[PDB]
Amino acid sequence: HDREMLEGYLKDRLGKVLEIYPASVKRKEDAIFFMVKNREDGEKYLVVIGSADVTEEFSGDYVGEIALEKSKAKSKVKISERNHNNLLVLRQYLPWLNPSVCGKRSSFGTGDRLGIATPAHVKAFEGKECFPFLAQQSVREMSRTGRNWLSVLDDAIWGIFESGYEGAFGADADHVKDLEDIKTAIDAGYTMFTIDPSDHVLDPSTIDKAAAEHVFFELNERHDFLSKYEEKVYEIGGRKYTFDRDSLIETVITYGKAVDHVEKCYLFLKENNRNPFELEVSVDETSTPTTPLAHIFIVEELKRRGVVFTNLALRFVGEWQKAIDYIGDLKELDSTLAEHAAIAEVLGPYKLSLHSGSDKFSAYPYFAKHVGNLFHVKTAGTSYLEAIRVVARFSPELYRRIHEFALQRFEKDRASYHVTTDLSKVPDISKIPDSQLEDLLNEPNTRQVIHITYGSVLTARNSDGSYLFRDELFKTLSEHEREHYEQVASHIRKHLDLLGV
Repeated sequence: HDREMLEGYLKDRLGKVLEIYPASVKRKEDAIFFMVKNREDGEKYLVVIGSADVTEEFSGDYVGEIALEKSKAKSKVKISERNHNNLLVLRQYLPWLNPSVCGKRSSFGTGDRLGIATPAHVKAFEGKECFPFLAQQSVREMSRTGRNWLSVLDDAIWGIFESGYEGAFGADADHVKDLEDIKTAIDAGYTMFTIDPSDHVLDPSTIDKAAAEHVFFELNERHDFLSKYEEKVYEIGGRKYTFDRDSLIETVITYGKAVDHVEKCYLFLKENNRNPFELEVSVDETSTPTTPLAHIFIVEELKRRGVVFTNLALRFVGEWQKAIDYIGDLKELDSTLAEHAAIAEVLGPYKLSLHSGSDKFSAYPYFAKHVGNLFHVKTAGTSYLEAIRVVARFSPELYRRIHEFALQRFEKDRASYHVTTDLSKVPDISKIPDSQLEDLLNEPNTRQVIHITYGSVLTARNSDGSYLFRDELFKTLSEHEREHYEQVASHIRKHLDLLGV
C-alpha cells in the first residue's frame, strides 16, 4: 500500500523499473494483487504477494520474500505474465472480474477493436447511471483483427483489473449468426448474445409472386399466422395498428424465417448454457426501416414462442453511417421513435438497442426523450478513431503513413459497409503542417476512411512478413497511454451525457 517500498523492492530484485497502478491494488484472502508496467518497454505484469498456497496457482517467477506486518511470517512475491491461465486463477480470487447479466436497465457498449482501451472506457463510466458492456465485438470484427471471444474478453478483463473497477459489466457476443459461434461464445463465458438473423430476412420485392406464395404457405401451415393476426388490431400510443391480410403476408414473408432462426438460437442457448445470459434480437440490417407492424409482429411472435429477450435492435429511419452524425429528417425520427417507444412500453417492457449509434449526436435528444429509461447503444469504431487522433497528435509521421495507406485500401474494405463517403472532400495532407494533422479526425469523410480500413491497418504485413503498422501503432499508444485514455474516456463520456445518464 506504500508504493515506494514495493517499487523499490521489485527494482532491487528484478533490475527493471516496474511502476504500480495504485487503483489496481487489491487485498483479498490474505493475498495482495496488483498490476505493474515496465517503464522501458511498456509491458504489464501481474504481481502476487501471499502464501505459497496462493502463489503456486499463478505461473511466473518468484522475486523473493517480503515481510508484511499483517502477521510476522514472510509472504512470497511472484511476478506473472498476463495469460489465460493466470487470469482464470485471478478471476477466482477477485470475483468481480467476471461478466454478469445486465437485465432491464439502461446500458452502453464500449467495444474495443484494439484490446487496450478498456481502462479508458471504465473512466468514462465513472458516476454514471449506466451498465457497461466492456467486452463487445462482432464475429466480423474478430475475423478482421485475427481475434476471438476469449482474446477479446481477456483484453477487456485485464483492462478492468488495471482500472480497479469492482462494479458490474457485461460481455456481448455481437452479431452472431451461427450456432458454432454461439457455442464458442458460451464456452468463453459471454453474458449477452446478439442474434443476427439477416441471412433469413427476405425482401419480398426481390422474388416473384409464386416464390412469395410458397414462402408464406409453408410458414403459415406450420404456425397459422392468419388465424392469430389477420384483422387483429393494436391500440398503441393513441394509434391503431391493423394486420390487414396484405400487411400480414408481407410481414410474414419478410421476418418469418428470421423468427425461426432467433428461436432455434435461443433454444440452443437454453440447452448448452448453464450460466446466466441475456439475449438481443437484431433486425437493423434491412433495406427499409422497421415498420410498426413488423415491430409488433416480431415481439408478439417471440412471446408466443417463449423466447425471452432484453434488447431489440430496430432499423430506424434515416442513414446511420459509421463515423458520421445522423442523416435524415429529425421530425420523422421523432415520430417513428414515439411509435416504437409506445410499442415497447405496452408490448414489454424491453430495451430498444441502437447499432452504429456512435457520433450520431443530432439524434440523441430524440432517443433520450422517447426511450431514456430503457435503452442500449453500441459503439466500437469511434474508440479506434480516437486512438488514431492521439497518433496524429503525438506521432505525425505515423499518422501520415497510415492516412495514405488508408486511402489506398478504402475501395477494398468499403464493400462490406454502406457509406456515401465523398473522397474529394478529404483534405490534402501535403498542405497541412504536423501541428494540425489531428484536425483531419474532425472531417467526416476522412473519419469514414480511417474507420473502415482498421483491419488492413491492424493486420497488414511487409514483404519481410513483419507488420506494416501494428507494431508502431501499439508502441505509440503505449508511450502515450495517459493521453490515449483521457481522449477516449472524454469522447465516451460525451455520448453518455447526451443520453441523459
